[PDB]
Amino acid sequence: MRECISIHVGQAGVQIGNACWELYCLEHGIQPDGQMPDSFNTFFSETGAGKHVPRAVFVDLEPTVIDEVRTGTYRQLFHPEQLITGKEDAANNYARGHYTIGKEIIDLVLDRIRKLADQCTGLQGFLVFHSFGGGTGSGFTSLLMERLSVDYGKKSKLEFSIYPAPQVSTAVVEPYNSILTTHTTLEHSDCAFMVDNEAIYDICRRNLDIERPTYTNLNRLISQIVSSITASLRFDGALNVDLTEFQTNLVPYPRIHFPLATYAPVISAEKAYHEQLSVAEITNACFEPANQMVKCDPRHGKYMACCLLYRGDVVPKDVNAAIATIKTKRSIQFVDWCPTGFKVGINYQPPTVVPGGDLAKVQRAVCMLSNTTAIAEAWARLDHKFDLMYAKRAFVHWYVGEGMEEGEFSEAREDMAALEKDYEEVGVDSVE
Amino acid sequence: MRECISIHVGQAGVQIGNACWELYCLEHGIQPDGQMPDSFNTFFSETGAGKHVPRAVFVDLEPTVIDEVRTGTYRQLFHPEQLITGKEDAANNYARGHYTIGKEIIDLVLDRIRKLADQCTGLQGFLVFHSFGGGTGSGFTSLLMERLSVDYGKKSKLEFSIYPAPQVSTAVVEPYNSILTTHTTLEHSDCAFMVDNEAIYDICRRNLDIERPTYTNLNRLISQIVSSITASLRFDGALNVDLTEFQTNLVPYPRIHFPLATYAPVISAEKAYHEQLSVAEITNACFEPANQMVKCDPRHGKYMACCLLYRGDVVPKDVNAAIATIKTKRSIQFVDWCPTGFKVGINYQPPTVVPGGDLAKVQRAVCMLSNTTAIAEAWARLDHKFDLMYAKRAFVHWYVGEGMEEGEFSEAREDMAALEKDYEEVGVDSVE
Amino acid sequence: MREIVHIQAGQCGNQIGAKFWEVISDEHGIDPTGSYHGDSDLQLERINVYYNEAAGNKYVPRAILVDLEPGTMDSVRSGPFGQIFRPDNFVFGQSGAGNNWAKGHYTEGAELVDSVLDVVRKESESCDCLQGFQLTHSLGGGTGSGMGTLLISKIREEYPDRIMNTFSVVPSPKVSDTVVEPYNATLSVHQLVENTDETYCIDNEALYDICFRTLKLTTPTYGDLNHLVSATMSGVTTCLRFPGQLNADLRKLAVNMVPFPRLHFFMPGFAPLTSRGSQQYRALTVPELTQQMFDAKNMMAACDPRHGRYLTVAAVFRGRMSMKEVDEQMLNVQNKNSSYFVEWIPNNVKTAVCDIPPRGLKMSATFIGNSTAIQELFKRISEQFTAMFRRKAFLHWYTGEGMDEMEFTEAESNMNDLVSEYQQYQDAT
Amino acid sequence: MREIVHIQAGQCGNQIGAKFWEVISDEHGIDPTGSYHGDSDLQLERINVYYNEAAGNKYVPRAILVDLEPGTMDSVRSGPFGQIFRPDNFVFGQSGAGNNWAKGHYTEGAELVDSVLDVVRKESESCDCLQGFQLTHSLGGGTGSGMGTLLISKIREEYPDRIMNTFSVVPSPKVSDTVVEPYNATLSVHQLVENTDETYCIDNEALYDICFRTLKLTTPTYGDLNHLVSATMSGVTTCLRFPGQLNADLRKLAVNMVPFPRLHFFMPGFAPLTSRGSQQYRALTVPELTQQMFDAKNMMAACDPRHGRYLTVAAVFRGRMSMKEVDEQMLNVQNKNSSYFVEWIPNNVKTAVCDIPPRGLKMSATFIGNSTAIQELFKRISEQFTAMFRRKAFLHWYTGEGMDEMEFTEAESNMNDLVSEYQQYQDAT
Ligand SMILES: Nc1nc2c(ncn2[C@@H]2O[C@H](COP(=O)(O)OP(=O)(O)OP(=O)(O)O)[C@@H](O)[C@H]2O)c(=O)[nH]1
Ligand SMILES: Nc1nc2c(ncn2[C@@H]2O[C@H](COP(=O)(O)OP(=O)(O)OP(=O)(O)O)[C@@H](O)[C@H]2O)c(=O)[nH]1
Ligand SMILES: Nc1nc2c(ncn2[C@@H]2O[C@H](COP(=O)(O)OP(=O)(O)OP(O)(O)=S)[C@@H](O)[C@H]2O)c(=O)[nH]1
Ligand SMILES: Nc1nc2c(ncn2[C@@H]2O[C@H](COP(=O)(O)OP(=O)(O)OP(O)(O)=S)[C@@H](O)[C@H]2O)c(=O)[nH]1
Ligand SMILES: [Mg+2]
Ligand SMILES: [Mg+2]
Repeated sequence: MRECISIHVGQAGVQIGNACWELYCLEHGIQPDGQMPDSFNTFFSETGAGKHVPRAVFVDLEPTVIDEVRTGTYRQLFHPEQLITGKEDAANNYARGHYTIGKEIIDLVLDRIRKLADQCTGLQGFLVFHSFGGGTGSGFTSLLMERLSVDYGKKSKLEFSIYPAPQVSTAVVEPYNSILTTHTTLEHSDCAFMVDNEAIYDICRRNLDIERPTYTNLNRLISQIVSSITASLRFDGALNVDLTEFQTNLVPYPRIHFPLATYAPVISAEKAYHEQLSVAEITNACFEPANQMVKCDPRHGKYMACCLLYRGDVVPKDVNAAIATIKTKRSIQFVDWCPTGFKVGINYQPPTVVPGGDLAKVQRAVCMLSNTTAIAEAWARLDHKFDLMYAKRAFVHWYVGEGMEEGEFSEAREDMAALEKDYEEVGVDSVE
Repeated sequence: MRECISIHVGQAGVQIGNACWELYCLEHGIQPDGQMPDSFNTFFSETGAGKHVPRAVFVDLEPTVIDEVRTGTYRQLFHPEQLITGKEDAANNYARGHYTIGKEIIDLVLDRIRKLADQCTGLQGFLVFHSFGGGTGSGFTSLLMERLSVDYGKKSKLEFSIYPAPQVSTAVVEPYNSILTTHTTLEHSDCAFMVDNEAIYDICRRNLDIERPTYTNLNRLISQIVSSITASLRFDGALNVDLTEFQTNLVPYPRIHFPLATYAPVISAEKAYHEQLSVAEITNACFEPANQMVKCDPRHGKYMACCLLYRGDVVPKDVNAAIATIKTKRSIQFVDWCPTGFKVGINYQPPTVVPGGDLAKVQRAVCMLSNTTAIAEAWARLDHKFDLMYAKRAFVHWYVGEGMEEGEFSEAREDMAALEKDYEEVGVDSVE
Repeated sequence: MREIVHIQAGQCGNQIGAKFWEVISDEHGIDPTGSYHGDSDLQLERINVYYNEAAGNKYVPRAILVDLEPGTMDSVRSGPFGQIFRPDNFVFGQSGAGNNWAKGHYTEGAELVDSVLDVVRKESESCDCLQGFQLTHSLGGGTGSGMGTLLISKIREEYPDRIMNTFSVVPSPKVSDTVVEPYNATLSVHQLVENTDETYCIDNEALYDICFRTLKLTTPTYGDLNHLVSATMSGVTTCLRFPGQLNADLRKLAVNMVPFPRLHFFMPGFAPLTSRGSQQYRALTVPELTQQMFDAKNMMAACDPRHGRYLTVAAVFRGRMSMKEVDEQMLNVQNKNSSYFVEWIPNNVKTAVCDIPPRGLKMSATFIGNSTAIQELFKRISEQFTAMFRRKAFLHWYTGEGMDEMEFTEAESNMNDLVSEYQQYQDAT
Repeated sequence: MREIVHIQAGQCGNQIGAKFWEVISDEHGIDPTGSYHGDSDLQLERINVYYNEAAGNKYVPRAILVDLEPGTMDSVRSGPFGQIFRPDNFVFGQSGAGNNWAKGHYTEGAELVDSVLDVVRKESESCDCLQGFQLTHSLGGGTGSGMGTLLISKIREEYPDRIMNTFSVVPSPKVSDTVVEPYNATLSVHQLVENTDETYCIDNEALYDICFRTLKLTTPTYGDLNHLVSATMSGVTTCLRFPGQLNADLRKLAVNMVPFPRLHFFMPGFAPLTSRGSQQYRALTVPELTQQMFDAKNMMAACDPRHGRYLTVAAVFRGRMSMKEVDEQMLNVQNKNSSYFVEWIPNNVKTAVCDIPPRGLKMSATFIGNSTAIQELFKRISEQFTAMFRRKAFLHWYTGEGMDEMEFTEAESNMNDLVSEYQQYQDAT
């Protein structure tokens, strides 16, 4: 009787969520029409008749990709009041996402949410899926997450934001949106998870043996990560994990709260054989620097805390056998002040296969949610990209004339550099 | 064995009543020919043969829209003595409705009524449906309601008058009819209910998802309100309500007796799913300021008294659960002197669907009959519209030459402003 | 011997009795036809108290049903057990209340009461030795209140010695049915403190709590709510219709529970209460009945006895049980709760033991409790009363039926004197 | 007589008891329905200590189960033996812990404990002469720790004379479940040293060793791990539910094992332990039980007794055995291990002999051992504790629930004083 709604913002919000809600409907025997031939009380509010609806909110400022849902396969599955659309887009502007277009529909978005928390009773926390790049994923989320701390506050809020790549940047002004959206979400979102696109392209080439992935293949492996976290709600396990526990074990200080995810094993169907897929085999694939989903070599930095989730037929003894190996490897090191940086999670059910996917029906899977100091190296380049574009005052005039004071950049730069030195304190060891 | 006749005055009277008597004939298995293949003793006097007739009176000064009844579907259903017509119309004049054309047929209207009360024995009260705008709805009603207090007096008289809109005024001289018809009905009609057109247009667009409604779609949702009040007569319920109780719980002072109605839930057939329609879900939709049917934001004013009616399969326990929520919300406030401002009504039968309608076959429905101080804000603008037109003495000469002294405006303005300060006394709280 | 005439008044006054006569019929084994199809012999030994024997081996209840409209009376005769009553006894008016105490007691109540006092006086004479009357009504509405209190003013004048008790329904604290229920309460309570010998204050707020928390029911209807009130009502006169090892009656409950003739507002209690899934694991023995009664949530009044003090406690048990196992519990609740009882009345626990259980359950009990906890009840009415009276809101409806303002003063000032009386014995030495 | 009320707390606190009540049910012969289908007569002679008799020849456990979420409570009622408990006793919250000792003991623990102390106090009074309470929880999580220690602070205040013992689970040395378990340990240990009369420190690191090395199991689940802890728990009170030739109980194990009222942290041990392929060749006689206990690897604590010294040793045997064959072994382990025992307590071996064996095995034993070996345990916590506290990492989560830094100082300084006390008696003369 514990529930958790999910918000999806913009085109980054919807297309990730489409494969996600595809996966949830398969793991509970849910037809797309809502019929089915308890356990599933978490993500579905049951109607009086034999029909189920998700506890979902899809919001976008531009009505293009929303119409895929109202015409596609998953058409009769949603309440059409929950598919909030817009007329004009933010168009990669933080100002249009937060000031111009945001202040006209934000009341309609908040009003549908407060209807959802009333019919729930086990309201644990929130999920917001967006990107740092686009204006809707940056601006509209920044206005939304401020209202939640005003409204709810004590409920633990999570974000799977698409952190921008080091090199493969689709949009141009991503060093402007990503700084300003960080200066808002730092105070309100207690925990956020970063996943980069570029490393997934490296994973899809090297291990999936698919040279040509679309956004669909990226949306499958992200959807495994979402289901692997909320698995302790949808099924009983031997050792459960709750969404309030993630902000406890992964926030050592209230500024630095940016871990990163890695899913394992990632193998194809014709390569599903030829290896036994033991728990000790797959756990070395977790901490391997090549197999991560964020382009940050963790051997540059230091692991602050780690949170492992196992699902399937998982031996409780061999998990104790696996971690005893990794605490002895010299190549992986932890921070000096933290001796015990693990959080173990066991659940009985395996992740199923999506029909027409690429991963095979494995018996076990790991979602590594670890936090490191190696991510700060990515911040220094992104802040160095910010200083280059701002020095020539390029692309600023699009932002000034849309309800934004020019001095807001010089303030938001200083708090970012204040976050930059916060990693430098954790990096050094103890005194004496 | 308790009966209640209904009077319909003018084109506002008949076209509302056409959908209403359509709905009553469906909820008792009544063919339009009067045949049918106890409970229905309230609104029908049974003939000796197998044929039923309504206890209705349709009156209009102009014979246009009456001929729809004598030629349309409901043709053999009425006694043709009850369809009183006229030759010339009032034509949006209060004087022709009350002095010229009124004094020539008012005796024929009163004579048919006194035949109706003799064949009845459980005469409870009266229903008069008209508008403040048109001359027939203003003038002919004002002469009629005076005669009833002369004749009956102690019988409780109700009115569903169409209160004029703030902005969408079809007729031009509505600030002249609405003031003068209020100066007559204030003394005689103990209780009257206001319903505006404009908010129904807002309801039909936003929730019914019908961009193009005619007067038919407005006539359906008003007809639900009429059947939801008289449901305790036509069916036995767990907790009944009588037409003498409405003037008790909703008249705190004998001047201010103007509540306003709101029906809920209002959903379409393809949106009939995707929500469970619980009693706690629909009751928050009642006090929502967007869902009302009178363009007056209730958060501007204060709720004096409220009267809720539930019909269908209604849990008696959850009604106690629903009201316990609303007494705790800060956005809705009551007046300081009234601690206990609720009147609960439960009946077993649901409201049925009209064939070819838009609302779906729900299991429960609410008619909120609440009275507020927020309606006085509408009176101040309507009295300010009155002072503008009277200052230039425009449109007065049509009224002087039809049996009306010019000084009657200056008297009727003062009693209206006397009503205007009566809301100001109730608005302040107690002393010490 | 010792017959009782039952009177009903109001829509709430009707539906309780329809549930109540349903229970009493099964306690003797009376069919919905009206004949006898019982099994044992003690079912018929005291049948004459709530029934008059008719010919052809058929029995009729000694009931009187009063309402101002033909609506609620139509619902009673059409449901189950709608044939058991004599059709002459159904008195019904045609005007209707209007939910108005002024109309209930002066205008339309005075016209119909003459048609009631014929049927009342006829049923009193046909019995050998009348014991007393009991009335089921409410205080919120008009017909339950104004027509209700008018009878009690006329009953006591023609029969002073006969006892007179009321199963009224005091309105709830949180939700409120009638807007003018503070006017309805204060005018009715002023009549209850003159012509009633005791009062059983029952609150619907307690009934929604019991049916949800203890019975574990998702959608409890009034048929489940009004079922528990009838079990209390039957549990009061259960020693009069059956023999017992210590026989109490209405008069023994009158004198033992009333120390002073004003202080006669009581709260009930019932035990056991087993839910559907919880019925088999609970060991249903005699001390398990004791610890279920004396808490707050099992009372049918919406006031905790912890705020006040008890004066007298009646216990009416039902079933083949031993006295030592009863007396050990009744002594023990005095000792550890020595603060909650009052000091200057020693042995303030009245015990009554019947023999025959109700249907299905192997044993049962019925709690009657007097307390100073009800001073929060009347003050919550009295605070809401003057808050409406200071602005003269809703006043002209009562005034328009020929009622002076001095009536409200003599009603309300007599209430606060009673509240001071409960305030006096709360902190006495 | 001498009844015991069992309390559970946390997800680890639930699953042990579900395994534990599975064992106790088979020790008397109680079906998964709840009735009795046993064979002998001594099964029912002392049944009333862990059960209250209900009617219809059905029995219920005297259990109390507490967790902050409806998840783990749903798993217990849905598995086997999910019908034996009374459904009223399942107390469960809706907020959840968050794996936080601050939330477990101050914010949400304080709101739910009032709903627990009703059910605790009801089960205490219904028993004739209460013996004492036992608690199964953990120290790592939030609901096992904060909600756990809050009860023990409230149990001792309402019942000082009753004994109070804990089957906690101290976290392992190598692997670590909770990152903030040093904060969770130090704040919970400060409550355990005030309101508990003894503590049974069990480590999961020992359990993965025993199920792999001795039982020879490839994939041992928690059902195999938690099975051995229950056999220790049943082996402590095995002389209370059965007659014996030397009857010990909780109080005899209280006084004999505790020399000083602070030093009350104990380690358990179980014997015999035969694997599947190794069960027939091992001669299972009385001295073979003796040499299996006193080594390092058969302890359920993750600390070698060779580093420290024993203070008191309890031995609770089960089965028809001779005393001379027992006393020869208990004398002999004193002599050759004269260094490992302490000098200034002569005869530091307590012997307890039951009669009836557990199911299947012909005889059994249960080891309770006090030692100074546990000073390595708390110092390994205390070294990890200040290593996190010097940087104030993970501090604001506890601080944000209204908790001062002085609480951590008074917790940690009281720990090191206890560590110095074990350091004192290790090298005394
Ligand atoms: N993981 C993932 N990233 C995507 C997908 N589609 C787009 N992106 C990312 O989205 C970012 C571009 O921003 P958008 O989300 O398209 O923009 P927006 O938030 O919708 O707002 P507008 O600029 O108004 O369209 C880039 O970082 C892309 O990598 C997808 O299906 N999956
Ligand atoms: N709700 C509703 N209002 C209507 C309808 N038809 C007209 N009105 C309202 O009626 C008012 C105009 O009054 P009329 O009824 O046409 O005039 P009349 O009372 O017949 O008087 P005459 O024109 O002299 O005959 C306006 O406020 C219209 O909005 C209808 O079908 N439904
Ligand atoms: N216990 C109980 N109380 C009820 C029931 N129905 C209504 N009530 C309560 O009784 C009061 C309404 O009584 P009611 O009999 O209808 O008034 P009346 O004046 O006598 O009758 P009416 O003219 O107004 S329809 C309210 O306080 C309401 O909460 C019921 O089934 N059970
Ligand atoms: N012996 C044993 N220990 C267990 C078992 N499951 C978990 N543990 C241990 O208990 C601790 C986890 O207990 P847990 O009850 O879940 O914490 P909680 O706060 O009370 O519950 P939660 O809110 O966090 S889900 C860890 O130290 C873990 O190693 C089990 O089945 N057996
Ligand atoms: Mg976009
Ligand atoms: Mg007209």
